[PDB]
Amino acid sequence: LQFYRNLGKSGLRVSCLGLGTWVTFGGQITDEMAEHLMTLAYDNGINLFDTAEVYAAGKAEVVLGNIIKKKGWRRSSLVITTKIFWGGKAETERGLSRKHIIEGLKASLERLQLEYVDVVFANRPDPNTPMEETVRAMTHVINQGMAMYWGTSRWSSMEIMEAYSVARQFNLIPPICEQAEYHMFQREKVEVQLPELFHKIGVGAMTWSPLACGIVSGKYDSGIPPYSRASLKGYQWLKDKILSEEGRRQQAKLKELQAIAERLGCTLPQLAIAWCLRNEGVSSVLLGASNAEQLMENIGAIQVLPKLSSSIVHEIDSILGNKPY
Amino acid sequence: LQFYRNLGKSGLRVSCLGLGTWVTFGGQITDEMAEHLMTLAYDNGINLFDTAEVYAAGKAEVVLGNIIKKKGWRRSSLVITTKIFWGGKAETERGLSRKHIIEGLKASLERLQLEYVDVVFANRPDPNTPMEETVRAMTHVINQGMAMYWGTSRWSSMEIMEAYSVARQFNLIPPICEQAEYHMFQREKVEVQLPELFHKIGVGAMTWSPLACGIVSGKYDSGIPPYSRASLKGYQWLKDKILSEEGRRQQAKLKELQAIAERLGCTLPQLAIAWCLRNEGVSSVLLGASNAEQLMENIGAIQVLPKLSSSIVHEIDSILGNKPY
Amino acid sequence: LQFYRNLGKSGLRVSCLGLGTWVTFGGQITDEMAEHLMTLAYDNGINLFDTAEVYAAGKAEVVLGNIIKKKGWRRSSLVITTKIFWGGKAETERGLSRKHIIEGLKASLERLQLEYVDVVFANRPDPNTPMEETVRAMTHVINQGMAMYWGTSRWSSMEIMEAYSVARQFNLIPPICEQAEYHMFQREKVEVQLPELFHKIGVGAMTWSPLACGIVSGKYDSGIPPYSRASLKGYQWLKDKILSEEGRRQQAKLKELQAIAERLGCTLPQLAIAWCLRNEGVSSVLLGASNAEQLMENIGAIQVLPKLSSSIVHEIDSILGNKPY
Amino acid sequence: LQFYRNLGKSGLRVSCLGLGTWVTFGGQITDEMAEHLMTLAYDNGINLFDTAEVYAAGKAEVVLGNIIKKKGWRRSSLVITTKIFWGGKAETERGLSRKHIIEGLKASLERLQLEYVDVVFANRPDPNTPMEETVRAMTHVINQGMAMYWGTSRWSSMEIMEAYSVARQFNLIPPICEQAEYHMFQREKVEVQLPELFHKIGVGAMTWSPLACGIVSGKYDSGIPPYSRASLKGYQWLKDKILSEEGRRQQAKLKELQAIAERLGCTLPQLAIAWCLRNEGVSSVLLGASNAEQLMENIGAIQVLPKLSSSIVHEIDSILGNKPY
Ligand SMILES: NC(=O)C1=CN([C@@H]2O[C@H](COP(=O)(O)OP(=O)(O)OC[C@H]3O[C@@H](n4cnc5c(N)ncnc54)[C@H](OP(=O)(O)O)[C@@H]3O)[C@@H](O)[C@H]2O)C=CC1
Ligand SMILES: NC(=O)C1=CN([C@@H]2O[C@H](COP(=O)(O)OP(=O)(O)OC[C@H]3O[C@@H](n4cnc5c(N)ncnc54)[C@H](OP(=O)(O)O)[C@@H]3O)[C@@H](O)[C@H]2O)C=CC1
Ligand SMILES: NC(=O)C1=CN([C@@H]2O[C@H](COP(=O)(O)OP(=O)(O)OC[C@H]3O[C@@H](n4cnc5c(N)ncnc54)[C@H](OP(=O)(O)O)[C@@H]3O)[C@@H](O)[C@H]2O)C=CC1
Ligand SMILES: NC(=O)C1=CN([C@@H]2O[C@H](COP(=O)(O)OP(=O)(O)OC[C@H]3O[C@@H](n4cnc5c(N)ncnc54)[C@H](OP(=O)(O)O)[C@@H]3O)[C@@H](O)[C@H]2O)C=CC1
Repeated sequence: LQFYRNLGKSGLRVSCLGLGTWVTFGGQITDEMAEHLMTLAYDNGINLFDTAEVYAAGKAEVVLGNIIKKKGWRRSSLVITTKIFWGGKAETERGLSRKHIIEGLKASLERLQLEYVDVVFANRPDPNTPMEETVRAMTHVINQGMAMYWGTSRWSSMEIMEAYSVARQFNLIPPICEQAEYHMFQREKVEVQLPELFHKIGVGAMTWSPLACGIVSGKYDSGIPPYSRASLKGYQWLKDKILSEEGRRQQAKLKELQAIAERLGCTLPQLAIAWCLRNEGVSSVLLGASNAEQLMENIGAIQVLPKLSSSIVHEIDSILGNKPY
Repeated sequence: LQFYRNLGKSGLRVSCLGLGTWVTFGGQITDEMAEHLMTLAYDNGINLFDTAEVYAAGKAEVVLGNIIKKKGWRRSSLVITTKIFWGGKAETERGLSRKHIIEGLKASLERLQLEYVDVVFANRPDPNTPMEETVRAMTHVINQGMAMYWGTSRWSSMEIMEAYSVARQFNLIPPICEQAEYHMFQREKVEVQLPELFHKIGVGAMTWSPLACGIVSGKYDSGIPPYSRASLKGYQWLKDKILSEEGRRQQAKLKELQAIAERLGCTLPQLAIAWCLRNEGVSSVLLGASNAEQLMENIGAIQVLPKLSSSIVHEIDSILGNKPY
Repeated sequence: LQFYRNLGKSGLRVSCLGLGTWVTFGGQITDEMAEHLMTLAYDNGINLFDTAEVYAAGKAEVVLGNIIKKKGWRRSSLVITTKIFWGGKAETERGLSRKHIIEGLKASLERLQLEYVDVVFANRPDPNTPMEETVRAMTHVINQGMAMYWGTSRWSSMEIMEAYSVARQFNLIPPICEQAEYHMFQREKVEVQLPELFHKIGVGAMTWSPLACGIVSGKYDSGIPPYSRASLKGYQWLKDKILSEEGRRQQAKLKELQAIAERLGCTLPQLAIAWCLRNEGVSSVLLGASNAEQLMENIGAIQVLPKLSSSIVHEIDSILGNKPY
Repeated sequence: LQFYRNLGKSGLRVSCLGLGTWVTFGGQITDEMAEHLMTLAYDNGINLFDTAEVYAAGKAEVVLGNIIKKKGWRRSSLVITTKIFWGGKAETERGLSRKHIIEGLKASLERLQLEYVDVVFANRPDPNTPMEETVRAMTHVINQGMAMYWGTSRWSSMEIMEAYSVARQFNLIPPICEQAEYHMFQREKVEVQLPELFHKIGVGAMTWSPLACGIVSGKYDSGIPPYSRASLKGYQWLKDKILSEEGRRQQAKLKELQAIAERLGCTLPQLAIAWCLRNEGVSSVLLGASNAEQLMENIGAIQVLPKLSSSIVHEIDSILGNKPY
């Protein structure tokens, strides 16, 4: 295991684990909790912190920014990343047009109280904006020192390749990373497609929702000590998914996986996370945590890593029976 | 109907209707009226506001800028555009030379009290300036964050193509839009030529003078409630056009069109404007208004849109008998 | 005659006559005189004012800058140009290296109290600096808004072409003008070589020393009312040239030319200057003046222009017997 | 001999001798000593001063910066250079990634109290960073005015060529110089490889450790008046090298060289340094000095230069018996 690795083939070194701020900062948890969670993460070697202009309507960014100024950590020791797409109710306040990328990132930076982010991501694809406009815009903010690199999220392999094509044709800067969902019940893209882009154009993979929003911790049957999101304001969809006919099917397999965990001497959450890092293809996994206990338990997945043999992996595949092909 | 659409093939989303500031702001109407007209427009979904360094010798821009700071609307919810060409009596204070484009836009920005405009247009072609110099200059102000995009106005298809040629040869930024005159008595360019540029190089069309400066409202025989421009200082030309042998010919056809309007249950102005939006090729129509009544009547053209059948259109063509070919 | 014309094929319009500041501003004449000379020039339509970082060790630039702020003329109505090369006694304070072009122009701008000059010239060729470095540097200051265009001076046709080559190969900005010496006794370059560059690469010609530092006014035998430079501090070389065996030869021909002048009803200085403007190839002639009388007499050459027939020109050639071939 | 020469084929003129700041400024010597050493160097024509973000943890840069502001020397008369690579204990605080090059140089500039350095070097190769990212980053800081040129150090010929390749393929700025070790016991690279890069891609050579950290002054057997570094904190390696079986072998040859020195009428240090400048291929030699006596003795090597005949050189080769092939 390598705690720090390159994000894709770029020169940006990130910790294999990062702390995100979705649903948490400026929302579910208190600012005191947030400051505690980031300090723990930072003091434990994590240098990657992800946020977005849409999270808690900018509040997540403000909190994140406040913790950074309050703690006084050197900017050069942090790797801050934020996503852009949804930045307001006005028509021109969403998308990947040059206008919103400039205005959006500028706004996030003000809220974050930072001159620049290390990586600015397109939170998702934009059907209404030509790839050229977007790539120039991304290239622009980087040349303006508002960001060091840029990445994509929820983009198809072809779309990412199109970005690369545009960059090479007009001599702009290619994307260095894709933020994809990755957990035992969402594997195809990261396991089959992303490696392809890594070898062809050096694009790295930063994954999110290691526990499927908490579903994989088993907290909805055999879970670890924490709070509940499925029962949070506006997450009726999450509750539905969990209570769905299939929600029960996966919740059943977790029981079998829970076994392997005990057998390995770690919690289910730790198994699931270390599982995401088995991939050499995954540069870093973004953690989600509402309390210090969950965070440290998760950060413990690092230890579960060496004890993950090929047969243990194959055994996992059989239980999940969804290995990508 | 789509209220918001892309300006050409760019990522900039504009309202199908915009409010201009020619003859009005800083001139014909009072600042109080102006603030009232823009607020109405803004509150009704219009995000496109056009001006020019030449309008009322910069006063139009100042008023526009004052309304924006006074109202406090978010910059990211507005799409401001201004034209450059005539910026002073000095020899070097006019044209499309790098010198005037930089100095001109910089001046408009100061008067507008804005860091940048969304689109900066060349108010007209410049015979004395090489296309390369102009395109570099436009590309320059965009890279300097003084503007997000640039467009042309009163340029020929070939000239616009030449701009595009220059941009692709030296890797500069192509124009995204052409501001052309468009109303029932001026159709050829927008109906026949502009679509060609849209498909070939993604150039969009933003039209102006939907009512031919007021002539199409019939206010010079069967017009709507408002004031008179043809009788304004320096518009002797407009009065002449209206009193011309042909001025009477078109004023005659309006009578026939006025019929269709009543039949449709809308005013002549509404018919004429909704007529301009029938085109999928027209990204947005710039309105001209000296009072709140005219503005709301015009903004009503949106409703007249669905009730505009092909036969109604063909019937219009027969009355006008000028359909482009 | 066209009072204003394009500098080369660029979009920058200049007056056929400009006022320079060599030997004069911050040196030979008083600041009061300078302010008077520029005001006269400006009020008479001249918008071109040339200076250099070397002139009076920067004082010329300071004076020029002071007159501009004091008079309050709009920056957009002026065309300021300065040359760079000799900017200090330190090794790295001279040349056309990126370092000196940046530092040199930045210094001139501070002394001039201006954000930018319209044209920055290389005062002369640099053997110790690669053309690429120089062209990038020039391109750089233009993109940084420190200058609008750049030109060369005392460069050979080949050198200018090499600059153009570099610009097109790396997509940098080509030079738009060459500042060459031009008067009845220095003709070859401007009459034979410069036109070639104008047609091939649009390079314009801005000429200097219309009177050969005063020698052509005949003030050293049959001259106009003024002061003496040949007898100034450090111009022993000028005195020598005038007293040279050839100095007498040319001083003899002036006598014959003086005749043609009277015959035309103008002074010798006016003849000589209007002679420089007969060329369509000369965009502008930089005047040198130590007092208001000389300036207005010179500015009068404009009138002598129409009365300059082909036979009068041919008659001049015979007297000079140095027509270029 | 030419006291000032071009650094490689660039336009940057440097003194054949420069003063470095490794081990000295902010460390071994006092700030008073430092100010004295730089003043001597400056007053003697040296305009080249090298430092690094790693030297004395930034203190070297601070001292250097303080001397510069205190003395008030014109920025345009100095050639400041610093190296980037090791800038902190955090993972992302080292390397040649865009992130560290920007943050690192920005930090050095703050400590140096300067807007820019003349040349920013990569202190060494980075295996974890793609050449493209590095060259863009270097090109970026130059375009941002944080540096005038950039160079490499401890890079292989191939690596330097790869940088050049990247620059020409994406139209970025190539490196102008390589900082290589060079003294009588380290010759291969500077004598055989560097000339190759100079002719092929104009890369110049700036050498360091003319005395092999002091070993060549003979101060460890027959040395000049000064202090001892081999016995300094953390230089156990240097002491070891000197006491090594080979340390004695070279220390033996010095005895023979010491002879030639007396015969030439100069000190061993002077011989060794002037030896480094015999090369037309070496643009400049960076001196190391802990006191004014060493500095002036070294600066004296300039005089030893003319008295260095081919036979004297050949005689040196025989004693060293390591001439490159
Ligand atoms: N680019 C994109 O499209 C997206 C990126 N992301 C990134 O990834 C992060 C999101 O991960 P998220 O998706 O929130 O979640 P995870 O899948 O990592 O689940 C974290 C949630 O699971 C619960 N949990 C965590 N650890 C434990 C534990 N040890 N025991 C029990 N329960 C535990 C908590 O639930 P509770 O709160 O109920 O206590 C917590 O909020 C974000 O911060 C963001 O940066 C996320 C979504 C989209
Ligand atoms: N780029 C270019 O070359 C140009 C661009 N434009 C753009 O378009 C806009 C100009 O439109 P304009 O050309 O002024 O005008 P329109 O053709 O839209 O006519 C508006 C005028 O008609 C009258 N009017 C408007 N609505 C009504 C109504 N409902 N009933 C009766 N009369 C009515 C008013 O006359 P009155 O004032 O007499 O009451 C008003 O000033 C500008 O704001 C500008 O941004 C305009 C010209 C050139
Ligand atoms: N780029 C380059 O390499 C160079 C550019 N230049 C440019 O051109 C200008 C230089 O012109 P300069 O070269 O000074 O001179 P000119 O050839 O135009 O001669 C001007 C001088 O002649 C005398 N004079 C002018 N008008 C009259 C008159 N009507 N009657 C009698 N005597 C008269 C004066 O002499 P006195 O002062 O003795 O009274 C005056 O200083 C500078 O300002 C500079 O901008 C100049 C040199 C090099
Ligand atoms: N880019 C890179 O990788 C590197 C670049 N460099 C550059 O070159 C410089 C380093 O040179 P350095 O490598 O320090 O040394 P040198 O080989 O020039 O040796 C200088 C040392 O030798 C002694 N000395 C110097 N002159 C005399 C003399 N006349 N008589 C007796 N002893 C003398 C002193 O030892 P004492 O202190 O013991 O008195 C002094 O510190 C740095 O300043 C740096 O800028 C250096 C290393 C790496």
